[PDB]
Amino acid sequence: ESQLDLRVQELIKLICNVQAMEEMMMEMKYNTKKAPLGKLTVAQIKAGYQSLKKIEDCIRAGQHGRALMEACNEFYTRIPHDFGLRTPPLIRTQKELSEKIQLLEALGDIEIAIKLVKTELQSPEHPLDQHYRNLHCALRPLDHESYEFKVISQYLQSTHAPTHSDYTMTLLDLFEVEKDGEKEAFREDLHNRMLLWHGSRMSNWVGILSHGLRIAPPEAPITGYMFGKGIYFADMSSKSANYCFASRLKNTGLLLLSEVALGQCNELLEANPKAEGLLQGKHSTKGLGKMAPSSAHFVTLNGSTVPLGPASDTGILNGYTLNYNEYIVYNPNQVRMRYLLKVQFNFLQLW
Ligand SMILES: NC(=O)c1cc(F)cc2c1C(=O)N(C1CCN(C3CCC(F)(F)CC3)CC1)C2
Repeated sequence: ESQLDLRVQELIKLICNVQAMEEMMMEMKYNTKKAPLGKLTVAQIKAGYQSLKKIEDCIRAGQHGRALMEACNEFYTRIPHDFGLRTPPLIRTQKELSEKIQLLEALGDIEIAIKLVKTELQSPEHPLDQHYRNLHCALRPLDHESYEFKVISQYLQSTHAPTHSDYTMTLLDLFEVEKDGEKEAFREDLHNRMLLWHGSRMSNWVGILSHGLRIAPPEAPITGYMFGKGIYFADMSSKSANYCFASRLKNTGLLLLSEVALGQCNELLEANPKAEGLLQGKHSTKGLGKMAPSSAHFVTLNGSTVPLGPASDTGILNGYTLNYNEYIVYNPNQVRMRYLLKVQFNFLQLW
């Protein structure tokens, strides 16, 4: 029997679910059974990015005819997909491109996550405890009546955007996070330390809790990244929550809060995929949203600023304008994961 707190057992059982990783890949037309992750080569994955680059080139230039169809055939050649019967579809928009780009990263990530959940040959220990141990990340459940849970719930509820009205969120449980090595590596020296959201797909959490949040790999096409290749956070809960991709069938998602050492922000009104180059001494990029929590409402939690809402207009306006801030850092050493929220999404049927 498991020696873990019951709340941790449920958390672990949820994120370590292998089926759920298979099903997420299958949704992106990758069959892990027909094509085991273990057989992908480094060079195969590199060739796949190479073809996604040719696809991106076509798309950015509005070329949807023959050059695009060949680039897509070359992509499907290099990366095995499973379409059931149908004609492999053309990769035509930014959303479909970007799904492919994320797919490629998840192939290596899911492969390592599935190795992580392997229990030892001999061991009497409950598998939950082995899974938990293998993450190398302490997850400490907090009581609902505690001050910290109340503050986090306010931050969750107060910063749910008024324009994300398709669901509410309930906080089911809150875990304080202590990832091995992160405290020692953290840029404790940098000013402007903020506690910020990061939402992600259920199958990504094994990789995040065992590796921390990572920048995208060198070979991925840069021009999909609106502010460069770093780690992205929101100060609005529902904006990160949108990246959980919860659904009615699986209405449970996770949100991560991290202390992020922002230092001096390079504040940018408009997207720039070359944003990291623009730093010249600064430490992060802030993409300037129209709406935002105001510093008058801010509290602190362990010396990070917690930007409580509600959001209000910031007088930023433009071309394109960001709805809400987002923050980017370019080294994991500016991040220290701190709370993980287990969240019930309640979807609404509105018209
Ligand atoms: N995950 C978050 O909580 C989050 C919060 C924010 F405020 C903003 C962002 C995220 C988040 O994950 N972001 C990702 C979403 C996906 N993009 C890229 C889109 C282009 C690509 F090529 F496919 C790579 C992925 C990179 C940024 C933005």
